[PDB]
Amino acid sequence: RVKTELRSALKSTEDDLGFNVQGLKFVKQQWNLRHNY
Amino acid sequence: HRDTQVMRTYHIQNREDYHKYNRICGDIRRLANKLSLLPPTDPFRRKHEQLLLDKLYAMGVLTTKSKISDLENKVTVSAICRRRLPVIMHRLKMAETIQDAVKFIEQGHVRVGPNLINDPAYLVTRNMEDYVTWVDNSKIKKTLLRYRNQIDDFDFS
Amino acid sequence: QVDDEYAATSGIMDPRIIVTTSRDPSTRLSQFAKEIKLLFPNAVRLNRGNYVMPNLVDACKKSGTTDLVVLHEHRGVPTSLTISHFPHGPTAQFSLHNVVMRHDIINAGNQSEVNPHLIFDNFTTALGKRVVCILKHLFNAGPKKDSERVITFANRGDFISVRQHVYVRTREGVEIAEVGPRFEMRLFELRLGTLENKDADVEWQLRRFIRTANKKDYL
Amino acid sequence: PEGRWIVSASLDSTIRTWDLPTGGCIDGIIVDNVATNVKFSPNGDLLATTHVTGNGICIWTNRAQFKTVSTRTIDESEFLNDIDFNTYTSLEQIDKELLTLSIGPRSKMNTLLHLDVIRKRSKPKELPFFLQLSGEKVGDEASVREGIHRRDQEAQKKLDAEEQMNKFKVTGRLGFESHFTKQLREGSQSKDYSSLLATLINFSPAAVDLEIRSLNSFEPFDEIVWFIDALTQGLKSNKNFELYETFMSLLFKAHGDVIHANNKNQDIASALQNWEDVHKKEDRLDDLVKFCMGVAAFVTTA
Amino acid sequence: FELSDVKSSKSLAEIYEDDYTALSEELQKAHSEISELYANLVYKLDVLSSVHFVPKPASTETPTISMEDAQPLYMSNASSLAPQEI
Amino acid sequence: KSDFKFSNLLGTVYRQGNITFSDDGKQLLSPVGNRVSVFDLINNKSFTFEYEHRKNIAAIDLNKQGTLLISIDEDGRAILVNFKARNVLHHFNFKEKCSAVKFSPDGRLFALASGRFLQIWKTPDVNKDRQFAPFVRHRVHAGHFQDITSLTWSQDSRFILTTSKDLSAKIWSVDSEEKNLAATTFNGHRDYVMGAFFSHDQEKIYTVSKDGAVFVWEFTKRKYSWRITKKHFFYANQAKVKCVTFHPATRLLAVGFTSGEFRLYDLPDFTLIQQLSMGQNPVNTVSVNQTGEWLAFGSSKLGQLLVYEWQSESYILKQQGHFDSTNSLAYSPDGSRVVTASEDGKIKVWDITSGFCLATFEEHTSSVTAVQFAKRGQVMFSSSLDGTVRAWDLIRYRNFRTFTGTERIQFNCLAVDPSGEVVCAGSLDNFDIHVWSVQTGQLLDALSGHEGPVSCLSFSQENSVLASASWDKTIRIWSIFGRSQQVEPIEVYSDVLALSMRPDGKEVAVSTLKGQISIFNIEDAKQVGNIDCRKDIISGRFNQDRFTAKNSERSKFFTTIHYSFDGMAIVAGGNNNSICLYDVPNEVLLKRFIVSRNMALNGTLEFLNSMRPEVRVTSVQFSPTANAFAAASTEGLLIYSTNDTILFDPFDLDVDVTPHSTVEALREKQFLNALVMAFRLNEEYLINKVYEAIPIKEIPLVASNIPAIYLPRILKFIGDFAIESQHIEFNLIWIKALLSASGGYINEHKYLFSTAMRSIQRFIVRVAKEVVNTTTDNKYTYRFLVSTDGSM
RNA sequence: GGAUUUGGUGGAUUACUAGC
Repeated sequence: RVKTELRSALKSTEDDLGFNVQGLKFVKQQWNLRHNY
Repeated sequence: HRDTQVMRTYHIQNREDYHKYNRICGDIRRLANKLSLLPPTDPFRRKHEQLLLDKLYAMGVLTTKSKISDLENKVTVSAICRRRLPVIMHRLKMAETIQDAVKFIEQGHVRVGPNLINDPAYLVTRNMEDYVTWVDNSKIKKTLLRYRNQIDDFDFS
Repeated sequence: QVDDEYAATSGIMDPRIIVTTSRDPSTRLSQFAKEIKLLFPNAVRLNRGNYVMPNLVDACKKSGTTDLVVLHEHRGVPTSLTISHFPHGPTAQFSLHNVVMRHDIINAGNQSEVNPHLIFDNFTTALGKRVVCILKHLFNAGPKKDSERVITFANRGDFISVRQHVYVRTREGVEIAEVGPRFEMRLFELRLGTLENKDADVEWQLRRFIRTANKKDYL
Repeated sequence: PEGRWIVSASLDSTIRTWDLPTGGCIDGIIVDNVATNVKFSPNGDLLATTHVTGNGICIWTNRAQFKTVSTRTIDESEFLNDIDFNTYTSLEQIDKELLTLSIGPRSKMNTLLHLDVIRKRSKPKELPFFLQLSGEKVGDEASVREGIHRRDQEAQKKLDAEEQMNKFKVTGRLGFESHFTKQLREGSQSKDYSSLLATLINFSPAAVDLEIRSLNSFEPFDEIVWFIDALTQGLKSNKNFELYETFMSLLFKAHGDVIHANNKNQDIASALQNWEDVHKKEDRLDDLVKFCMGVAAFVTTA
Repeated sequence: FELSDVKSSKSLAEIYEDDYTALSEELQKAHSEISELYANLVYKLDVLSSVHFVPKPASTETPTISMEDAQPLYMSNASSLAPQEI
Repeated sequence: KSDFKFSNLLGTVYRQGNITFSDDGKQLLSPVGNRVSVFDLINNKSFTFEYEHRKNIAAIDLNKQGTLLISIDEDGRAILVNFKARNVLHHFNFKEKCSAVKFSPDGRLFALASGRFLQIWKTPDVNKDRQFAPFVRHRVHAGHFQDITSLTWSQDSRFILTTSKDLSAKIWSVDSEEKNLAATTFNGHRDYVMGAFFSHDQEKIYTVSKDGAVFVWEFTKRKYSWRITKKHFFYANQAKVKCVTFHPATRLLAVGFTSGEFRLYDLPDFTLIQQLSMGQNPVNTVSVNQTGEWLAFGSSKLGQLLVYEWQSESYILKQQGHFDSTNSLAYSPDGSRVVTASEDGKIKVWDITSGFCLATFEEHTSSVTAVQFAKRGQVMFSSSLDGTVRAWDLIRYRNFRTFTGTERIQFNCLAVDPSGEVVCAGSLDNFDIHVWSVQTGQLLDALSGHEGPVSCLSFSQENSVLASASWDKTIRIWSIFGRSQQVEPIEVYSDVLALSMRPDGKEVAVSTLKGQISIFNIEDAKQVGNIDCRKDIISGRFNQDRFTAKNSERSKFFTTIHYSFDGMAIVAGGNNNSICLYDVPNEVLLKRFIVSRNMALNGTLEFLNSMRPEVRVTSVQFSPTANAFAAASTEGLLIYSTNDTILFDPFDLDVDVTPHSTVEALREKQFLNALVMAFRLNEEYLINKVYEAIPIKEIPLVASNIPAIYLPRILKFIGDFAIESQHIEFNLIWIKALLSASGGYINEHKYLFSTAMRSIQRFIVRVAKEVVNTTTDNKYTYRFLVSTDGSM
């Protein structure tokens, strides 16, 4: 009950990071071929 | 005959040795001159000869590093030709004369740190001037220790 | 302008000094070397016995110290004192007459030990400026503007009189009180070598036996 | 010299060659003159025998230094090629479950990864009869006070491309459809890409960036959906697990702009769900490495 | 700066062109001569000081390609900068 | 453990001679001064032949079949090595200086040009057994005003044409009957002709000259023979063609100039595709592959080899070797990363897996003396003679801080706190051990107390104690952490120039000037023992010497030492010709390695026949993987290894144990026995037979069954096998089982298992995590696309 | 019978394919 919760809690905050990493790269990249000379 | 006249006073192998220094000792002044033609408040120029006087004092061709006039006036070949190894063995009173020090270098009795040195014309840095000794177990470092009655053949001196 | 021996270090590096005692010290003066160890900062007290003056000098240039403080005594009353700057620097054999050790008085506490201000009075002579620049460099550089203990070196009547004081500043006046030793002090010879050397060049030497010996000052 | 043989000579006029692992003779030499001494070289090259008659020393050249030697007990006849030539080639793959890598160098993932950054860091670094001067530039301060080439550079930049095209005018004709797109096309029609993916292994890393960028992308999206279905059919075979995911990732740098804007198309997301239904199984090494890391850090340190 | 009495070789049209068009063009060529001479000095000076043979450091326009590439090269330039520093 | 072989030479990619691609073109071979190195572009691996070449390679010949490789030295010695065999089949001696040797397309005979004489010699069959006199010469041609500067071969062996330096060019057929077809020599060429080229059609002959003007010879009617049809001219302000390589099928011309500009032309259209300057120094030898995709240009002056592809603007491999020599060798915790210092001060990081440099560091203007790595992959500290020490990152390739002294002192050597807080350095000028903190770039303290300079400095990881090295013959062990500040001094007989710290943290290995290597304790001042190294050191007589090699005191000490990570062996190397492997308990050397056999270098020969650079090893370290120890030479960084394992090193054999018996166990299903029966032979192919055989369901049963004694040995085998093998999933279940079966035992014997832990956890970081992160990154991107709303 | 010193030649001192 200690280990499985701590895995499932950190992974739930590790999912929030990379879901925000891949999106904001995609926001940065999609501007970088729309408005880049 | 200035080149011969200082080849005798320091004992040089080839009479061309002098002008092998006097090409360097002239090349100091040619770098001194063009570094004098830069304007005085230039942080290149202020950095750059003090960068050089660090080296020409470590090698020991010039007596002080304060006077900037020495760099054209006291830089002589006879200044660079007395940081030669046999002169330094005569300065440190190792050999009796200056020809006799060439006789001991060529026979192989002198060394700098680990390795013995065999060219007579080894320039020696003022920093490296600490470390010249007689080569160990030599027949000339054995005779010195017999004079003070202080041999120790566990060293096989 | 600072002296030529002290010129390379002058403000840059802190001094580290050694207070050491003569030979088999009396227990009064072995206390009194500790007041010298406390009067300076960066001072350690190494008890001396069966050291020679070569191998205590030569094992100190090696380890690297600025200078050396050695004391002497008569029957518990300390009499003499030398400061000798190590990298072939000068030495100054001082005679010190009126001493009051700190351990005599009361258990009032313990000293401040913080960096002191100094007070040099009545040094006019060029030899007097030598004694300035050879005493001043025994303290760590750049004291704070509001450090609370001040060490006066006063020169009334050719006897350099040194006292240790603390001060606080009231609404009108400064009020002070005394801690630490009272000295009278008198230099009597000044070599250019260390106290090892004993044949170095004598910059100054107190001549006693001269028709005008009592007349001049700093002579 | 390596303890692998013993050569003994005896009064039966033979010279045998014993083999210490397998415990038997592998060569039997009947010499008519009996051999008194046999000595190898300390080097692995010469064998010297001395016989009973004759004066000199017979020197034998060792074929074992230039050729592998079978280890069979052939001596009884005169008088598992894994084991016989004592070398073992590895399996390509143990079982259908096990993930593998590609055969060959381990740099093929790394070079195929950052292919755009490396090329940007590999390249080298590098009037008019009537002069035109502004009023401020000349001695007209009063005119400047009341005063109120990028396009030319861009036009000049078009000229270099035009010049290179003019420079090369080869009349040689090269097939309209490249071998890749043709092998993609037969792969899709066949519905089996097993022959397609055998080509994608043997491309150079220089070819692969030129290839996956060269994918016909349009409203219908036929080539992209054909290519994803190659990679999903790759990971079902579990071979070359390193490379096929890098072929996957190289899409998203080259066409990740495209498949994002055409997300939730039912044709692309049919492939991508078929990707994710396959790609979920290969988390089982990411759950395997962390146990392999965190124990081995705990064991050696603590 | 000291004005030079000697007649300027450059004409009025020429001086304006220079204004119309490193630290200084003359001073850099002084710096470039004087470092080529110093590396010649270190070689000969270095050979006498050194107890082992030393090769000459140097032997003294189109695209230039660096023989050795500094840093990772494959890694992006942006990665080297720290997040805190942007 | 004992038998090492020369596995690899690292650094110095190109020294001198022709660079020729293989017929397949998969592997490119570059010739070093005394050896030939083969580079495989596809596998990114560098292989060097174990054979010495007695002087520097001047020419390289590769057979079209690839069975025979011939290298010609300046003396004219001929060495033939089969690429597959990697052994010298024959060593015939030529008697003059050789310029280039090219095998014929048929390969029946190889054309060789020496001076002004052209020779064709029948090539001995590789399959045929070795003979006393294999070399035979088919013919000799002496009709040249001057020796030919280049040799070119047609597809047929009938015509061989060599371009003379006089100006004239001659054509020679192979068979005597085809002499009447072509015997004419071209004339009127200006300057000198660098090379002569033949197109697929034999009607057109292409020639090049030193001036840079190119003339094409076309046969036509004025009964009519060999006019100049058209001239082609290359314009260079000061550049002159030095070496020219032409490929007939692709019609591509490679031109080498004194300036170093690289240009490409097509013979049919005479159009310049690209002009690039590889370096300021001129290209010496340029070669082209059959495909022509890869072109290799090497400059001898800069000693750098560069390969470029004409079709796509990407370089397969571009690198430059150290200009002089590598002063220090640094080994990272990961086996693959290697750091080498240089006299120039440029720092280049080599790779253990493939002999290429990932990056260079030009931060140090002065030469770098010592390069060391702290116990992390985060940074490496480099010591230089400039008087400043700069830390470097390997994630970002940048200085953190450049640590400097007070009064600007040179720094020889260096020591880094394993917990990377403190960097210590030592001089020749000052003899004070400066101590920097890693965070604050101030120097914390100037640890002093030596007479004479500090040679080396090292920190034992277990006790975090730094031991100084002095020329005063006294070894002083410092203790610098935590309110102690106590230094313990141990007297030594002669100047100690070598200091080695054992992994244990309890012993210190020294290399004094009397030759002798002593091994001290630390917690006590006494010594365990000393081992005597003055006799088993080979010393060279230099050319300018006046003493015998027996009684010179140049090289009989050791200027480096490094303990193995087992703590049982020392590898030492100095300014001598030899490297050693002393055993530490038994106190006897194991095997002595001669670094090089070159007359070109000075310190090689004990006896000359009846200044030049000295040959000496500078710094030696044993790798964590521990297969081989790299010694940094004059010729370049050597790597010795045991990755062959062609050696029968059995352990506990019974009469019952044969290779066949282990195979029988698999049929019997006794996995526990057939693994132990295969560990008794200690042969890798029986182990791979039984390691790959047994299934997943009895891996942990086998792991529990495996004895404690074989645990260190089995872990080492997994570490070397799993790096280049395709099985990630099967290998990791073993390392789960070995760790799972005895987690406490491995942890308890931390000292016992060091190489096994490092080797296993290079496999996990380098190849296993990157497969994970690509699996991880790909999964997140798919999640982002489905979760995100559709565009427009 | 024994010991010391020395003149001269030959063979080696890199790995053996014939002279013009």
